[PDB]
Amino acid sequence: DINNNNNIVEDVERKREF
Amino acid sequence: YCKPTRLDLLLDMPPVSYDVQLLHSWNNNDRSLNVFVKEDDKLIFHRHPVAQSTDAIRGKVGYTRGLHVWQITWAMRQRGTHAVVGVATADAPLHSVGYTTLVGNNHESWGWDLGRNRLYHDGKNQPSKTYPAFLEPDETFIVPDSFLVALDMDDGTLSFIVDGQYMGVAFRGLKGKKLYPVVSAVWGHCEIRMRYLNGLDPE
Repeated sequence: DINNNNNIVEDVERKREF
Repeated sequence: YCKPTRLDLLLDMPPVSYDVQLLHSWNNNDRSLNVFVKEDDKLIFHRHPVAQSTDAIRGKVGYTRGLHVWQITWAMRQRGTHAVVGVATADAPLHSVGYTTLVGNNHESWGWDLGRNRLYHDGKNQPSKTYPAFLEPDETFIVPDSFLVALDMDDGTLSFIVDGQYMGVAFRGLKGKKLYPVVSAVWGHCEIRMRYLNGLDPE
C-alpha cells in the first residue's frame, strides 16, 4: 500500500490486543 | 534558537561507547509486536509490513533527571505518511489501527512529525504546533536522515538539533515525569536507529 504494507502479513499486535 | 550552555558542553563531550549505547537502546520488551529489535544490530528496530497499523517502541531507560541527548537515524525514503519522533511515559500506547500520529496523540506522549513539521501532544484534544517555529505557514523544512533529540529533565523540555543547529524548545512542562525515547512508524520494513550520545547530571 502507500506505506509499503500489505494485508497478507498478520497483525500480531492487534491479535495480542484481543 | 541558541544552544543552552549545558547543551553545548554535552555536545562537545566525546560520545559514549557502544556498550553504553546498548544500555539506552530500543527495548524489545517494550514495543508493539509489529516491530522487533534486530539481533545483529541492536540499535535498530525493524517494522513488519502490517497494513493499517501504527507502531511504536520505547528505549530501555526512562529519564527522570539530567540532560540527555540521543541520535536518531531514519532514512527519508522509509518515513511514509506518519514518521513521529519524541518521548513517552511508560503508559503511552505503542500501537494504533490505521495510520496516525501515535506519538503525541494522547496525554502520555510528545512527538514531532517529521513530514508535517508539526508537534503533537494530547493531539485528539489540542491543536498541533509548527516546528521549527520559524517556518512560515506553507513553508517546507526537510528533516535529514539523522538528527539529535535533547531531553532536559531538569528544565522539563524536549528540543531537537538538526545538522548542528538548535531548533528551539519543542515542548515544555516535563518536570517530575519519567520519560523514554519513542518513535511511531507506519512504513513497512522501516529501520530506525537510536544512538544515545551522552548525559549530564544536574547542577
